[PDB]
Amino acid sequence: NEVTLLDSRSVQGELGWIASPLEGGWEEVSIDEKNIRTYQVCNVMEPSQNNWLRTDWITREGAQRVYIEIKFTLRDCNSLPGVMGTCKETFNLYYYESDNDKERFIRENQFVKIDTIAADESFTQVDIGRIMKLNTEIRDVGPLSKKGFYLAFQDVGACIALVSVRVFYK
Repeated sequence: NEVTLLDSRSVQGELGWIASPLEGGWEEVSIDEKNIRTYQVCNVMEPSQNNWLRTDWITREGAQRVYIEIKFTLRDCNSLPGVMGTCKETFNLYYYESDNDKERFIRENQFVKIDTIAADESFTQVDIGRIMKLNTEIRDVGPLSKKGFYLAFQDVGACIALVSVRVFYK
């Protein structure tokens, strides 16, 4: 059934993921023995956030339709002390087709939006851990035509940890 083109969890060395801004936005965060890589961002105080993070080049292997499965956790705005009218609880998924497996720089506006993505469950001040709150959202993208493509995630003001990104086709 499912042929995996990408699996963030199982990546050996560096992910090679680009982050715009390079600092202060999407940061790689590790947390190991009996208790792991994650990308996070939590500028729920700051106004007009626009933090992107994009994968490296993903071949599509001649598949007309590929799926994107993301697992992530996210902190209930109600539970972040100090938060104003700025804090969000969703984040955006984008994609960009291309044949250039070695693209130099992809402006934000070159990407197509796939969906806004929301948490079925969120963290609070009560939680101590809680894989029970590990969200898993799956999206797919329509008639593909180039050799491969770049996924992208756009935080607009939430407190989020991406836990796993996996791209496959059926």
